[PDB]
This record gives sequence, C-alpha cells and structure tokens, in this order.
Amino acid sequence: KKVHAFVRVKPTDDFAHEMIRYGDDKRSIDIHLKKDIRRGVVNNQQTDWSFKLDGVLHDASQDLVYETVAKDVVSQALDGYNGTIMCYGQTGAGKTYTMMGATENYKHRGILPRALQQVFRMIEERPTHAITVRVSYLEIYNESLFDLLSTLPYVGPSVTPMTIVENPQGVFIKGLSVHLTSQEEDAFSLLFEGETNRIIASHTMNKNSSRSHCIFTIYLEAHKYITSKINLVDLAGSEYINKSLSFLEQAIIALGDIPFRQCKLTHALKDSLGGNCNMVLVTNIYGEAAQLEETLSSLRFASRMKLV
Amino acid sequence: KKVHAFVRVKPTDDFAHEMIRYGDDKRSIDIHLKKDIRRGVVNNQQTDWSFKLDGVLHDASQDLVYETVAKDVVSQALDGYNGTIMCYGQTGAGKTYTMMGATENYKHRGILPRALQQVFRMIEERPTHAITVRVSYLEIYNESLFDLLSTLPYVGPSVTPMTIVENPQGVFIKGLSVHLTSQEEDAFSLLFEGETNRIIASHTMNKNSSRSHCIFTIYLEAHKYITSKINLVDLAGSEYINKSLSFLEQAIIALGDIPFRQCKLTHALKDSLGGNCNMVLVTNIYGEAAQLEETLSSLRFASRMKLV
Amino acid sequence: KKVHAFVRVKPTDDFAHEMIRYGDDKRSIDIHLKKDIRRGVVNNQQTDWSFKLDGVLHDASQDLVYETVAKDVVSQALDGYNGTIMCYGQTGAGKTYTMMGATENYKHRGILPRALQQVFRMIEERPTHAITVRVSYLEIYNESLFDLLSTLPYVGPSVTPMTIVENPQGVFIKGLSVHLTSQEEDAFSLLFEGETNRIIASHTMNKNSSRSHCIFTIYLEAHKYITSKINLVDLAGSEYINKSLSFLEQAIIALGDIPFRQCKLTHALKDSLGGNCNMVLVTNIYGEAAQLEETLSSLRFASRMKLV
Ligand SMILES: Nc1ncnc2c1ncn2[C@@H]1O[C@H](COP(=O)(O)OP(=O)(O)O)[C@@H](O)[C@H]1O
Ligand SMILES: Nc1ncnc2c1ncn2[C@@H]1O[C@H](COP(=O)(O)OP(=O)(O)O)[C@@H](O)[C@H]1O
Ligand SMILES: Nc1ncnc2c1ncn2[C@@H]1O[C@H](COP(=O)(O)OP(=O)(O)O)[C@@H](O)[C@H]1O
Ligand SMILES: [Cl-]
Ligand SMILES: [Cl-]
Ligand SMILES: [Cl-]
Ligand SMILES: [Mg+2]
Ligand SMILES: [Mg+2]
Ligand SMILES: [Mg+2]
Repeated sequence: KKVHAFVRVKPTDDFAHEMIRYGDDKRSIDIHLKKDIRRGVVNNQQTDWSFKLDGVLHDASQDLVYETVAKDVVSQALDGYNGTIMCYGQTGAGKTYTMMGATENYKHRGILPRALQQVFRMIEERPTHAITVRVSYLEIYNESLFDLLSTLPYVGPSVTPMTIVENPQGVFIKGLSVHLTSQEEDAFSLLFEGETNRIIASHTMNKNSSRSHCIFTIYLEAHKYITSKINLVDLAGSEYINKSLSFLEQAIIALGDIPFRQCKLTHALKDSLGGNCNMVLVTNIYGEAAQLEETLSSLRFASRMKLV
Repeated sequence: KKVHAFVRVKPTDDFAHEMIRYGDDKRSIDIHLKKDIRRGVVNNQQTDWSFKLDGVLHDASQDLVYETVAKDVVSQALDGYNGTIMCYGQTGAGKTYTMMGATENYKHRGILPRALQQVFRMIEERPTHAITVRVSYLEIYNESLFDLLSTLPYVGPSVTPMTIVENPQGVFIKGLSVHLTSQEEDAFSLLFEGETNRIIASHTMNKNSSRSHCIFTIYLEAHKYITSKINLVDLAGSEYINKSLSFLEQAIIALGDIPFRQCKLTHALKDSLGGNCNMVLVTNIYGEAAQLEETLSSLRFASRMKLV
Repeated sequence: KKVHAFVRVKPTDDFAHEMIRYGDDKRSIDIHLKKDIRRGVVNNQQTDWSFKLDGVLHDASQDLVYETVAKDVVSQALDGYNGTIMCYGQTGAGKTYTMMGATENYKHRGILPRALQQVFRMIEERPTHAITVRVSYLEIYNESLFDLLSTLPYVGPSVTPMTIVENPQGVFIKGLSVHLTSQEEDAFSLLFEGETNRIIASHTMNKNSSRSHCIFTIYLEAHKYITSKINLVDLAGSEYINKSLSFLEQAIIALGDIPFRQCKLTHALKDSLGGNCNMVLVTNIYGEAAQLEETLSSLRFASRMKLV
C-alpha cells in the first residue's frame, strides 16, 4: 500500500487522560472533549470523535518512529520508487523534533539524518551497483522559494530566482542547487549547513519559521537503470493561518473523492500526491487538554489519507 | 589549408574486395556496386564512383588515426587557432570508437583523450606561458541541449535551460557548465563523468544514442594574449533519419558553392563552418558489401569538404 | 560621521611647489594656477582655489593610507554597518596603486588586501561569534557587467548574463558569482584570480581598463544576527570621457542639495550613496603642474562629499 498516516503524540507531564484514549489495536485514537457550559451549546455539539490511522505512537523513541514510519519508504527508494515523508501539526506539537530531532546527541536524531544514514548503509549492501546520491534543501515561505544551500543563502528570490518545473520524470525546481554527496559525511555536512542557513535567513529576512515549509530532497540514481527521490518535509504549523496548507488539504480531499500550480507547496509536491509515490504522513499532536481542538483538526486531516 | 576530409574504413573479416578499391595515392577510394538484376535498371544506373579525399585509412591503428587527422589541429589550437574534429557516418561504422575509443586499454583510446593528453603535454613545452584549460560536454538530441557535466545530468532542459549565443569571440552556450581542468587527470575524470552521465541520461530519458550529437569542447587561454577552442564532435548516425544532419550537409553545400540558427547543430558549429577554423572531417565507413549504399552516401558527403 | 573625503597626492620628483599648497591643518589644499598669457583671459579668470577635505595625504605610505581612510570602515562592517571605499581621479593619478597596490611586495600592498586581512584578523578577536565571509568581483565597462570570478571570465554578458536587483536588504547582482572564503588565503587567491582574469578579459575583449569600474565586495555574516557588505571600488579615470562618472557626480550633487537605474555604476552603488552606508572617497591627484586642471576637477568632486 502506497499511502500511510501515523500519529505521534508529544510527551507531557500533564496528559489529558480523560480526553485522549488509545485503542488496543495501536492504530486508533478517541477524543472526548469537555462538555460546553452554555445551555444552548452542550446538547447540540459533538464532543466525541474516533479515528483509525495506520499507527498511533505515544511516548515513542526516535528509533521507533523511524522504524515504523520511514524505514520502508527509504528502502523502496533504492529500488526506484519515489517516497515522501511529511510532518504535519500545530506549532509546538513536534514536527521539527520528529523530522530533524536533536542536533547534539545521536540517540535523539530524527527521520531526516536517519534517512541519509540508511541510504549510504544500503549502498554498501549493493556492491555491484554504482549508486550516486545528490541532495537539495528548499524552504517555501509565503509563496516564495528559497535555497538553503545557495551561495548567498541569506538573501531572497531577487538574486536566486527559482521556478517549479515539470517533465516526464516529475517535478523539479529550476534554480535550486543540487549537491553530489559521495559519502554520508558530505550529506550530513550539507544538512548542517542548510539548517544553519535556515536560521540565519529567518533572522535576516524577518521570517516566522512556524509559517515556512522545508523540503529536503534526496535524489538517487543506481545502475537496470533506476532513479528516485525521497522528499522529507517539515510543514508549516497547522494552527488556516498558513494558507498553503489549505490547498494541500483541499488536494488530499480531491484525491480521496486539482490545481497543483495554485500553490508552491502543492506544485512542489505534485508527484507526492497524484499517484506514483509512497506517501507517509506523520501527524504531530500535543497530549494536553488546552490543545485538544487543534489536535482534532490535525486528526481529521490525518484521517483523509486512507481514502487517497 | 584549413579544411581536411579523411575516410576511416572499419575492419572486417568479410571485406568487399570486388566493390571497394583503394588508390595507390592513399587518398582515393573507388566504389563498384553490383549491377542490378532488373533489366530496366541495370543499363540506366551508375554503379561506379571515384572519390579523392585528404587521406583514406583502412586497418589503421588508433595511434595512426590521431597522428594523421588530429595532431596538427590540436597543435594550432595552443597558438590561438580554433579547431574542430568531427566524426560522421552510419551507426556502427566506427564514429564512437574513433572519437572515444576503448575506455579500458590505453593503446586503443581515441581522438578525444589523446587531444586532452596532447594539450597538457604541450603546456609543458611552454614553461614561460601561463596556459589555462577548461572543458564542456554537450549532447544535442532532437533539437534539445543537454549538459553532460551538469549538477543533475539525468534530467532535461526544464531544469538546466541552455541557449546558443554569439559574440565577437564566437558561439557559446549559455547555461552549459564550463570546468577548469588544472591537470590532465582533472580533464580525464570529467570525460569519464560525462560519458557515464550520457549513458544514464539515455536510459533515464529514453534517448536513442544513435540519434544524438555529442560535442566535447576544450577552451584554451594562454598568455601575446591568445584564446581558442578545440571542438571534438561525435555526430548522430547518418543512415536522413536524423534531420539536423541535413542542415549540416546543406550548410557544407552552401560553403562550397546560410540559416545557422535553424538547427542547434549548425548553430553550435557556426564558427567551425564559416571561415575562422581548422575543420577536420573523419568519415567512418563499413568495409562490407551490405552497407555499400550508405557508404557511398557518406563518401559523397566527405567529398563536399574540399570545396569549402 | 558617515561620509569622508580624502585626497592622496601622487609622489613626484617635479612637484608643483608654486601651484600646490598644503594647509597646516592637514585637511586643506590650495591650488594656484599659472595666469593665462592672453590679455582678455588673465583678468577675467579665477586662478586660485581652496579646498577643505577630511584629510590630505602626500608622500604617504600604504600603511598610513589604510589606517587613515579604511581601517574604521572595515571595523564598523563586522558590527553590521555597510561600508564603501572608492578611489577616484584621472588615469595615472594612483587609484589602482591605492586600492590594489604592489602585487609583489607586502609593504606596498593596497587597501583591498589589507581589508581582507583585517576582516579575518578581527574574526580571531571574536571567538564566540560564528563569522562567515563571502566575496564577489565585478567589472562595469561601458554599461555592461562582467564577473571577474566566473567559470569563463574572458567572454562577456552573452554567456554570463547579470542584472542588478534590489530587495529589503539592499542592492545585489543577480548572476554574479559569490564565493565563500573560509580563511584569508582563500580570499587572497580569489583576488589574485580575478585580477589575472581582469587583465586577460581586457586583452580578449579589447577593453581599455582606464574606462572600467571594478567593485570587490566582501559579504559579512556574523551571529545578535548581523550582515554587512564592504564595497572596495576602483573607478574609471575621471579625465567626462567615461559617461557613468557624470551620473555618479550628478548623484552626489543631488544628495548634497535620483535616477539610480540610469547607470549601472550608480545602480550598483545605490546603497552606498542614499543613506545607510559609511562612504569613504579617496581622491587621487598628480603632484605635477601639467595635470593641475584635471586635479582641480577632481578636488571639486572630492569637495561635494561634505554636503552629502
Ligand atoms: N517526542 C518528543 N520528545 C521530547 N521532546 C519533544 C518531542 N516532541 C517535541 N518535543 C519538544 O517540544 C518542542 C517543540 O517541538 P518542535 O519539534 O520544535 O515543534 P514544531 O516543529 O511542530 O513547532 C521542542 O523543544 C522539542 O524539544
Ligand atoms: N577501427 C576499429 N577497430 C576495431 N573495432 C572497431 C573499429 N571501429 C569500430 N569498431 C567496433 O565496431 C562497433 C561499432 O563502432 P562504434 O564506434 O560504436 O560505431 P558508431 O559510433 O558509428 O555507431 C564497436 O563495438 C567497436 O568496437
Ligand atoms: N603613492 C604612490 N607611490 C608610488 N607609486 C605610485 C603611487 N601612486 C601611483 N604610483 C605609480 O603610478 C603609476 C600609475 O598609478 P595607477 O595606480 O596605475 O593609476 P590609475 O589606476 O589611477 O590609472 C603606477 O605605475 C604606480 O606604480
Ligand atoms: Cl528517542
Ligand atoms: Cl589501435
Ligand atoms: Cl608604502
Ligand atoms: Mg518546527
Ligand atoms: Mg556512436
Ligand atoms: Mg587603474
């Protein structure tokens, strides 16, 4: 099966025990909101919701998230199948921790570095194959495209103009620099550089990072001549404040039941949505009562993926 | 003299002894087709043709081809004279073997690697000159331009748009990457990379390589301030199936007796045709009877160069 | 104070003692032309002029010029303030010697190499700051833009098209290559490369270098997140032969009392003129009588800066 939707709950000392309930199947989650105090509201409002997804992860290690959501998609990529892993959820819920993780201790590193590590590990198990790895790192902010690995990465589209294009092989970004990474250390160094660059560019350009989408792309070529891309995506916060998410959610509604070019995000991800791609959605949610309404919104989104 | 036309015959256990005859002068070749069996045809059809070119090479070593067709043109380049060496002929006749040669034993390497070797050797004989070498590698396929040394060389013009341009110094390719090669090993590595890339791109883009033109360019700068280019060209098979050859043949007809921009090939080679260039044509022909008609077509083309 | 104007007199065995007089204040210079021999002219013509600038340097060492005109502006740059140092004056007066200096002995090196040296020295005094240095090198000639560090730097705008652009951060040059310099040796090597390239490009493109403007840009990023540029400018000779200077002089007249886009120079330097920049003008003048008229023209220009 090509599309998966998971939920990762953020750990908390103050878990909403009464309001958040995990199914025995480890795939279900039920939300029980507190009844409204207003007499007109309390007897007209739905307070209970049930959701069945591909997996629900709470108090899950980084190692376990990777094994569960990511490992297979990265495996299929060396065989020529495009894979996208996307983190979605409100600001603070755990998207960047899930995708990047701790930048200063191995055990707590996230999906993206483990993906790079797995690619190069896998290349060792295929000694008769000439496997070549390339990377790019793109930020989308307010309908503008930024190259996190460009030669002057703290200045905008005026200097480094980029345009999403399409060909028989998929969707690429004209102007977005593509870097050959011979070994995992080359790929790790570039991930570090682009992350440093992202931070500098947010300060330099007065961007709110909660509103940006970041897409790290691994381009694979192995020769049987095969090519693929793995897209590792940290989305803008879903609390819609960030318009482009609405086109992404609209797209996913359409696929379940599309103007891809209407939005940079949906255009960049066209090949990840319509058909020829292993899509994994990781839905980051708070475990606390005060965020339950945004949590339900995220879970309703997560729940659209089974119909795609 | 600025224009030379040679013929190289491909070696064969089944040579067409009755039908292919080499002149004593080592410059002539005569073709004697078999008479048609049809009564209306046999007494109205020309079966004998004679051709005089600058040299006819049969059962010739790689070392001898280089010394004969290429060596002088590469010499003149360090002195500031542009040089083009072009292989022409039907698919299977020996264009790629003549231009690239054996990629896995020194003795049988072709023109292109020997040219790179000669350039850097010559730089050693000129110790008071600061000589700088740069390279590019371009494939032309079906009126599209591809950079064999680009950062993502298995995707097309959509990502890496290129445009042939002209200035007081000649014709160049905007968007085509140009690589400084400090030593012969840097140039050899890039030739290897672009060749690997060509193969991957043919599989990835479903190109038939018999239909593509490939142009390796050596840009020389030596300081008396001098610049030159050496263009080493492996043309599309001449069996016209490949349209662009017809504009090249038309061009050469015109020069002997021009809309350069009508065709990418003729535009890219504008400076190699009209005037200020040492042009060497190497015409690759089969030695076998079954290919004699295409052989004659190639020799008629080869024979247009003496009038240029 | 943001704008400074200095004068550097070129040393001479034949100094114009009667006609050139230095004020005690080391900031003033007076010019006394020789009376015209024509009866109608001599009693209607001004022969005496006085000028007060920020400093007048005669028989000044390279070390002293740097300390006086440049040192502070380079200091302010690490703190986030943009700085431009510009050499102006007639061909032969000392612009290139002041800005580049002797390329073959340390003591006599000019402003530009000392600036690069000071930047990297200063980075050592700031061990808790991550400071990143980038460079570009641009020649402006006859309204065309050239990249002195491009991949084929002896061919023009046809291959390497560049466009001056503007954003909330200032004015940059789309298409102009930007090079990360990790250490002073990387920056020194690129300065050497671009200078070699400039010379080759002047011969190759038949440029008169007295008519070109050259702008070496140091891009600084330090993290408090700060960015700046230092622009080190060697202008075209002011003997106007070179049109673009007239728009620069017009601009400076306007600021003292603007169509920046009318001229590549003024557009490239927009951020150096209107407001947010530490501008230092170094006015190179001959010490000899035969050049006194061009000297006065330069000093009248130098004198416009105090009103900016
Ligand atoms: N599973 C988790 N375990 C421990 N800490 C987490 C986890 N998920 C998120 N956090 C922490 O919560 C904070 C917010 O997480 P982050 O990934 O930055 O949210 P988002 O990217 O969705 O805005 C971070 O300081 C991070 O350390
Ligand atoms: N002079 C030669 N000596 C030995 N083998 C040759 C020679 N010319 C061509 N060949 C062989 O013939 C085949 C076709 O040659 P190739 O150069 O690929 O043709 P083209 O490029 O014109 O299609 C190759 O396998 C090559 O090894
Ligand atoms: N202060 C100085 N001390 C010694 N020589 C100088 C000085 N200024 C200029 N020169 C010399 O004068 C010549 C012209 O100077 P240059 O800097 O090339 O002029 P410009 O760049 O203004 O045309 C050079 O040969 C240079 O060595
Ligand atoms: Cl963990
Ligand atoms: Cl041989
Ligand atoms: Cl000095
Ligand atoms: Mg985040
Ligand atoms: Mg071939
Ligand atoms: Mg000069």
